[PDB]
Amino acid sequence: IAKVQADEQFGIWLDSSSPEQTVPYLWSEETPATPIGQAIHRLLLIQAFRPDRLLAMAHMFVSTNLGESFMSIMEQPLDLTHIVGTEVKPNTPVLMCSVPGYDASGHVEDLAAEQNTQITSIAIGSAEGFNQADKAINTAVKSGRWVMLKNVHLAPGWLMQLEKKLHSLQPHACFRLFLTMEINPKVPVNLLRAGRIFVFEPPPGVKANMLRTFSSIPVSRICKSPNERARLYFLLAWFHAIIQERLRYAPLGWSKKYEFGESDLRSACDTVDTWLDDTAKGRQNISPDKIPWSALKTLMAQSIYGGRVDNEFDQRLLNTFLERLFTTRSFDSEFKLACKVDGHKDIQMPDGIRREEFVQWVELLPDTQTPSWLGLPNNAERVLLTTQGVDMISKMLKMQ
Amino acid sequence: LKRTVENIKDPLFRFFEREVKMGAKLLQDVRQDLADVVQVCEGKKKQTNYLRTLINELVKGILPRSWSHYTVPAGMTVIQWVSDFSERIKQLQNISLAAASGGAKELKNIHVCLGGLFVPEAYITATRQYVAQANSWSLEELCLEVNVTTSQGATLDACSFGVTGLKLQGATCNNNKLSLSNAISTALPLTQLRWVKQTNTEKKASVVTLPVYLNFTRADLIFTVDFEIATKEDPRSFYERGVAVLCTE
Amino acid sequence: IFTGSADIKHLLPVETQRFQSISTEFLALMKKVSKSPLVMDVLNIQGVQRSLERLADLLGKIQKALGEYLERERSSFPRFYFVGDEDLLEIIGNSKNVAKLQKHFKKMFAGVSSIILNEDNSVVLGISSREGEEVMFKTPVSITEHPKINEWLTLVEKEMRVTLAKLLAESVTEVEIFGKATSIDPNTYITWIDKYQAQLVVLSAQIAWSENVETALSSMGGGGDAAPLHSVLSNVEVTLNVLADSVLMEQPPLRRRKLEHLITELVHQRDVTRSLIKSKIDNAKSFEWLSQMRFYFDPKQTDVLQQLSIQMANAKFNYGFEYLGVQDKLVQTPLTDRCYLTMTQALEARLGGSPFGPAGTGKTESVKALGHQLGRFVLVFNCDETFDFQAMGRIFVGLCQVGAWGCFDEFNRLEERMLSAVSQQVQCIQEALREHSNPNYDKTSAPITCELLNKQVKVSPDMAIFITMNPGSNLPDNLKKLFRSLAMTKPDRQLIAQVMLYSQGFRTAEVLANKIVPFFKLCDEQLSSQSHYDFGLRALKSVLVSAGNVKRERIQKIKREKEERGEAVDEGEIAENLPEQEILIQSVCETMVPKLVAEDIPLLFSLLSDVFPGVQYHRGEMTALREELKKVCQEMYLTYGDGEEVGGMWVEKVLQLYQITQINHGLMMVGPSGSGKSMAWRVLLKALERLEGVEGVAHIIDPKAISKDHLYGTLDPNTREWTDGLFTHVLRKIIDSVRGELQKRQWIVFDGDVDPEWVENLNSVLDDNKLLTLPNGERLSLPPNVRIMFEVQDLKYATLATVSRCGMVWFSEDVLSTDMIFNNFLARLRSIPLDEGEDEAQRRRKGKEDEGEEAASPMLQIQRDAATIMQPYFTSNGLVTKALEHAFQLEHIMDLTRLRCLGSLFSMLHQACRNVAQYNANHPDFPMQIEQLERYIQRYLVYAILWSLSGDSRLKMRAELGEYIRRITTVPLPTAPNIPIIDYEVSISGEWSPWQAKVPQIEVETHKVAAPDVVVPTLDTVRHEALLYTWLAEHKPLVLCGPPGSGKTMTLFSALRALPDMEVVGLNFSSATTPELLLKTFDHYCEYRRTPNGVVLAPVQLGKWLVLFCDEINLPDMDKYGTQRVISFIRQMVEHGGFYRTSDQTWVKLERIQFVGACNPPTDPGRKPLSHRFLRHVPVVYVDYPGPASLTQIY
Ligand SMILES: Nc1ncnc2c1ncn2[C@@H]1O[C@H](COP(=O)(O)OP(=O)(O)NP(=O)(O)O)[C@@H](O)[C@H]1O
Ligand SMILES: Nc1ncnc2c1ncn2[C@@H]1O[C@H](COP(=O)(O)OP(=O)(O)OP(=O)(O)O)[C@@H](O)[C@H]1O
Ligand SMILES: Nc1ncnc2c1ncn2[C@@H]1O[C@H](COP(=O)(O)OP(=O)(O)O)[C@@H](O)[C@H]1O
Ligand SMILES: [Mg+2]
Ligand SMILES: [Mg+2]
Ligand SMILES: [Mg+2]
Repeated sequence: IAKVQADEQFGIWLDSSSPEQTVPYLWSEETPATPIGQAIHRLLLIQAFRPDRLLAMAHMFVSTNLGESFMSIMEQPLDLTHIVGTEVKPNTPVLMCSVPGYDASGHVEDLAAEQNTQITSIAIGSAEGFNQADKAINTAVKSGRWVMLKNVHLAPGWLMQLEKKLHSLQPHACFRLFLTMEINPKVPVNLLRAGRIFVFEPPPGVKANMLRTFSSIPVSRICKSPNERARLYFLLAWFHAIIQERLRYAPLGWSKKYEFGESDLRSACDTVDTWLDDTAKGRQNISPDKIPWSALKTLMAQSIYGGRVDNEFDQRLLNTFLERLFTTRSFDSEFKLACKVDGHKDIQMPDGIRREEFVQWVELLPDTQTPSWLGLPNNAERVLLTTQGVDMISKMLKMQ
Repeated sequence: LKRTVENIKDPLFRFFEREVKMGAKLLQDVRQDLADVVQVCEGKKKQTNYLRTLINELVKGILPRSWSHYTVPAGMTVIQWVSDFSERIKQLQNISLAAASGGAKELKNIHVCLGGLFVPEAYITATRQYVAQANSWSLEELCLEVNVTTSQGATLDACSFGVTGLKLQGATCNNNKLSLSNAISTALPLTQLRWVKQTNTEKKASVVTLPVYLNFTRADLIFTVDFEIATKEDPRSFYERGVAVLCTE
Repeated sequence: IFTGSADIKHLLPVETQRFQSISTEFLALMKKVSKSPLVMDVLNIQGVQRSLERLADLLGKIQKALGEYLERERSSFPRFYFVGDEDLLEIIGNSKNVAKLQKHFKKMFAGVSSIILNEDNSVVLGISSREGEEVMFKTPVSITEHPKINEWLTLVEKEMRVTLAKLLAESVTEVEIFGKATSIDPNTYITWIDKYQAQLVVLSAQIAWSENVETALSSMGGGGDAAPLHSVLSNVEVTLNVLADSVLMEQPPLRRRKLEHLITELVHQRDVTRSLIKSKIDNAKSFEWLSQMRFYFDPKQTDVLQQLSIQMANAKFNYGFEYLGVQDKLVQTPLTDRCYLTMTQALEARLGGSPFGPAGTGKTESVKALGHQLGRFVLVFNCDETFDFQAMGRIFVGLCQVGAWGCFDEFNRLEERMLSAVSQQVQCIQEALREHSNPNYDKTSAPITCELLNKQVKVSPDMAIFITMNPGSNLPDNLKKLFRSLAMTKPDRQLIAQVMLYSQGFRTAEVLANKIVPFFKLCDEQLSSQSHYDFGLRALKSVLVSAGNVKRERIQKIKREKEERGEAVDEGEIAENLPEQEILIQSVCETMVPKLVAEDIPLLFSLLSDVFPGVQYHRGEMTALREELKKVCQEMYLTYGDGEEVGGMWVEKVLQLYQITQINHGLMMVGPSGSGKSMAWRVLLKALERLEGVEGVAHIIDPKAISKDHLYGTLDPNTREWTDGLFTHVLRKIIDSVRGELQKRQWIVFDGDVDPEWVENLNSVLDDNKLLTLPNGERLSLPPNVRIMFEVQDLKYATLATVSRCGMVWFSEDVLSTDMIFNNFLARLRSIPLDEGEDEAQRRRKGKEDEGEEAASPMLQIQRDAATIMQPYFTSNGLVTKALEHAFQLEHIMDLTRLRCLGSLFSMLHQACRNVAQYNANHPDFPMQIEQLERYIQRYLVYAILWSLSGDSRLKMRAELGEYIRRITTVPLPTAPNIPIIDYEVSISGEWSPWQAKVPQIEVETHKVAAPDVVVPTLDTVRHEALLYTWLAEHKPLVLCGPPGSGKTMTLFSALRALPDMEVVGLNFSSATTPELLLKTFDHYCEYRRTPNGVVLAPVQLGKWLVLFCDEINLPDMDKYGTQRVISFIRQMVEHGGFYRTSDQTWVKLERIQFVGACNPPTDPGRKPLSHRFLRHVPVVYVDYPGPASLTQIY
């Protein structure tokens, strides 16, 4: 208390953007503390003063104990080449777990493409799929080939049987079995315990979300007449990003974590296609007034995205977003996708009328996304951070 | 609470009686479990399976499932739960003393923390019926008007009831008008819930409807409050920024 | 298969010949085996293995040939996929008996419950609904010209669709006149409504409105003037006014339902037109109009399935023209509008629908309503425990082949294996449906098929699968990408109530709805948590319908009164000067008050007054039944009262029970033990007997003293010999009416615990079907006079289905007052002589007032004097009542009940007056004077109070009760300084005398020193022996409880053997004890004799009473629903004085048979607490350890 009151720069520090890098001296001790002692004292000070920075301070603590480059490997992209070549045994399945809605089979598809190793990909879920899977597994174990088994979270008992089969089996030195999942509790514990696990999460952000959306949708689909179609998709893409990223900031963003995903995006794209085809009727260009904005807004607010929404305030928020984005004003040269961004300067919608122009505008988005992009206050991130910080401590209690 | 002939006719009394009936049972359960934990840690009690799992959860900080018979925030630790439980039971003792010595009518003049109550929506229902019974009004012709009073001990009208502990998320209420705020959360000093006769006057464009969520998880909706927008602020900004009211923070 | 129907042989002559040949060989083999049944002998039969292999091969071929024939028949008529193999075999086999096919049309079709035949069952003239609505085919289908069942049944379906299309065309042509009009004549409109079917009436009105609105919008597109939409809205309002005027009047039930459907339709149409006018739509392509479900009727189309198009937003379907009968139209709320939009969008996108939310939000009802709006056949699969998993694949193939819809009530209620399998089937069907959406597909040849039942089943594009879910959870991971979810979490109850009240004639529908919805929310959140409480949307709708009925009955009463007078009659005028709020509150009270516990009635009325201020509920006056009830209560010594008088609550409960009997055919009394249920329904039965003149007969059938097989009957699988159960025998005897059973009011009371095991067969009887289905196959129709009645204590182990199917009358313990029981005891004592048995028992009935028989016997005079002296102590605040409250304060070895103590007290007082009688008999010269008799009876009343209220209590609590009595009484108690009052006996004289004076000092011989039959008389022994003699003079099921080793068994046996005319039979009970033990005891020691009154079970030794000493009453184990069957059997045999033979199904009245029990405290391991309905009759005494003085004497 005395040091807090006596210090003059305490006010500027407590309001600083990154207080963990400039924690002042507020502890009394008989003999000067070692660097790890100062690190733990600053960790306590940050936890007391600025809990939102705790995670960052936690990193510094690790950096002061295990070196500045302990976590630096994780930010680098995963290199499956060496891991599959050396670390993984032939009889150890490579479990590739993604968050629900994300896919990880492309990683090993590219891995086998660059490794020049034949791989057979099999979609699991049907009995014919099971027979194809086990015959291909036998062929690969006797011939040293790679097997992909997609969405094996759909058959838990078959996963147990596969684990039992792999335990006794003696594969060839080049055999590799990959099993892709979406992280479900149904996955057997023995299969997870007896297999290398890789967890894949999408890169958070509006930019990455919109890039994924534009990649998933074919170019020819967006290129169809009228030329306004592409712009519609852009808005839709933006809308999708704006909600999915907002799901990260629940309960402030959305009152609960809804499953807004690829299914809603496909349904909305289909709705846009059908209604724009009905309106255009073969015309190469249609006026922005002629686009059925009411139809798109209503179908997306009550059917496509609003079906999952059960709260009336979440429905109100979805309606406000749709009424803000899907209007004729979105076809102006000065339309503002997001206002009061970072408190100064606001996102402007690209002037182009082609798909490549929209993808270029997405690729040149600044890498300084804040919750103001989503309409949230900029302090929302801090709240998320502090929640995570508390969460970390709770987890650290469970490891006691 | 001592139920009598006149007290049972009070909707507030009935609510408070149910609240204290739940709270006393939860108190006995938690206190007995903690006493068993103390006995085991002292070395005079053998670890049964339930005792072993309870001790494991308390050491790890996981909230025991046998506890929390009321609505609680998800994922909350044991320490937060016991602190909140102590505050709730202290509030229940205060309301019990008010009901026993202060009389039934004092339950109208006491300021109730909605966070402490297990079912605050039942409290809001009780208040509405109270007003309806006292004024001989039909229940459905009553609508809730919210008046945030910064004055200490603000006068309570016949249909105005005091509620404390309300937190405003992302907004500041000055002169009973909301302004967008970059602060994490602001505390409403004293909220007067006033049950007024419903009028067919059209709702203004400068009026925003805010949810009063039970806690920060925004999982239980208690009721809604109509507030007045201050300055040139769009209600869509309030909708997008997630402005709301929390019974407890 | 080949011995069930004769026509099966004609269908499969080769297979029948083959099976006949095999059957011959198999029967010869089985005769050979029966000659030498040893396994080694069978194994040594020459070539037996080869013969059995050949038989297995040939039998498999015939079974396959039969399966292929059934599959071919199913393929010819796809709706046959909705009936099982046995039902299908019945359908094709019984070709000549067309009338046997009428029981399967409900499974195959939507609203077709039967088909109407010609004179000789050779021409199908049309179809019929379950309600009774009929559709006449334009060109009748001739069975004779198309003898094959598949052929003529397919022609029936096709002619159904064609006739519906043509009748819809005619109805639309007629209703366009009403649409293009400014004043609809009520008579012409009602004639049009009567002419056409309900679905066609509603559909025609929808088509007319859609055409009018589209024409109006097309005109305003160029004109720009809102006049056409204003005209459309004015026409809708005029037709709504006509409909309201019609629905106030008295209409037939079918026309009433049509009017309600039309009102529900036109309210939505007026709402939509008002929205269109307000939002200023001028174009027919605006989404404000496109989002509304629109009907485009094209009568010139040759194909009936392509004549009417129903389009919502992008989606555009065709009317399937399936006869739906008279369905229940739903109020088209904004939630249901969103549901329609979302599900139609999913259907157009070839995705399934998944409405999710809390139960009771209208999810499956909305799905079914959307299916019926499109003219589709919707099958709702209840995913509870009663789910046909084995039939799911066949039903899925049927849905794919006929183009029907399939809804799952709550798909998450399925277990993991069934969930996964049905999810796989739904996934393959939905992938097949998705395969219809590819634009590159060749539409000329589109054989889209799915892998169902291990075969390629063609999927019709018109079918759909809906998966209703209840979160708290989500769709299976394979179905998540194939189904569109919709949050149906909060139904718009205010608008539902408003529209239904408007359709019932209420002018203030909106106000009453805005009152009744929050009121039902209040009751659902402010009434005690009770299982039988139901304040949901279904209950609200039923309340609104009942309120409409009350309004119409008030209107009819006023009209009849004016017709009797010289005043003119006007239905609208009567409706106007009429309180709707009072009718709504009356309906709410009449529906909810009988189900309310005593604590919730003040609460209900408080919440009511809160919502309805100043509106008071006045219960209907029933003076005729009230006076009949008063006469019956006087006859049966019961207490009667009006309103706030003593007995007023009981009388209102019996009136509620009467009204429930009037409304429902099955009903429950679920009051606690000793709350007046049995007396209520008996008194009501007798009062109805005297009032209406219809003879009343009751069949009390304890459902747990007998097994389920002995209750509903059983057939031997080996010999197919059918046996009638008790309930089935009673129902069959009533139905046959050999002695005018239909001329008598038959009430089948059950008087036993309700569980989901013996009520499963009763569910169809309690339902609106009123039919009992037997494992034999007989369908026993419930007669109108029969009333199934349950008298239970609680509903802890009762299904919600049984509760919902039955009316409810809750008899809270506050219904029966202690003063009422005291008055009953005093009246019985003053009226019924104790010594007289058969004599003066029927003389009570033969004498209306028993004039000249006041001095019937000296016993009667003695007990009348006793009642006169005991009157002051049996008052409202008398000694007995205060002592009873104090005893309630104390703790007892058994769960205390008021009536157990009261019955024990009454029996002790009966023994007191019998002691006065024996003293008078022993001293003829000196009759017992009034002063001495007063002293003795006061002292014995104190004695009986102590031994009845504190009999279960320990010695400390007996002393506490004695001290309380000493403090609160003025009768002279013993002046002992340090001796308990319970240690004293009341001698014949008024003076007390210590029990120790009656204890002799016996001497045991050298041997038998500790024999298991020697009992040393001690104070406890003689005291308890006196109690046994008292409570066995009245033949009560006396029970002694106490810690082990106290001496219960030896004292009971010694006292029973001391009685000369008493046969003691020891029946040691255990967890394996069942009523068959008691039946074996009766077979061993008693005989059945067919007296003119009926079967009587009496001991073989004449002039002796048989006592069944049941040593461990507590031990018999409870079921998984907590009930001891042998204890229920004993309770029936001590309450009703008899039981039912499981072989004859006849009532057997006990004679000269008693019961005595011993127990250890129920807190001991292995002992279960006895039911309160059983403890009511038993007097329980705590046999504690003898203590230092008694032990000192004995040893
Ligand atoms: N008045 C008595 N005279 C003689 N023996 C007695 C007396 N009272 C108790 N006993 C003795 O106490 C024991 C009582 O045996 P019993 O009558 O079988 O007890 P219980 O009450 O039936 N106990 P349990 O059946 O085990 O719950 C015997 O050993 C008797 O000899
Ligand atoms: N109207 C009445 N007036 C006076 N005494 C009554 C009246 N109704 C019942 N009693 C007394 O109360 C006793 C219990 O009533 P009843 O036999 O109808 O109970 P019940 O509800 O069927 O109980 P159980 O669950 O034990 O079968 C009767 O035997 C009678 O002595
Ligand atoms: N729009 C409506 N109009 C009239 N009644 C409705 C409406 N929506 C729901 N209901 C009533 O609500 C009840 C809900 O029952 P149901 O839909 O079968 O169960 P669930 O809602 O769990 O699927 C039904 O009895 C139905 O009568
Ligand atoms: Mg339901
Ligand atoms: Mg009874
Ligand atoms: Mg014994």
